[PDB]
Amino acid sequence: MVWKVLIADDEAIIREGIRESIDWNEFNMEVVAEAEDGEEALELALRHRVDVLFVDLSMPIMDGLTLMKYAREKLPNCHMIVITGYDEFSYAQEAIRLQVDDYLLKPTDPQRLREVVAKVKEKLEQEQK
Repeated sequence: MVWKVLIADDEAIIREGIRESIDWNEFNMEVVAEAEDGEEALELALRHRVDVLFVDLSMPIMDGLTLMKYAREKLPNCHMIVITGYDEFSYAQEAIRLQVDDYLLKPTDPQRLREVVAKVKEKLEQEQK
């Protein structure tokens, strides 16, 4: 039942902050995977067939955009949360083509993440009636 979440950020302090700022279980979610590059992250999303994925836009090896293009193709209704820095926000517009459920600013605060994660659960809940 519990929806599988992948967290992919090029910085461990931000990655392990998302992972531990919310009780994912209250949103019927479990984090099945974190990733530190976009090659490992795509591999991990396909292997765990994730429902929900947080991706930083900036990734080494394979960048966040290229990962998200592969992911929307191969996991046609995962929900996608693009994580952006301040210096990089003007370039999240290139992701609208991919239908991303939300955009997350980095570094985040626990209440913003809860609003984000509550939207996704709502849409997930609807597709499963």
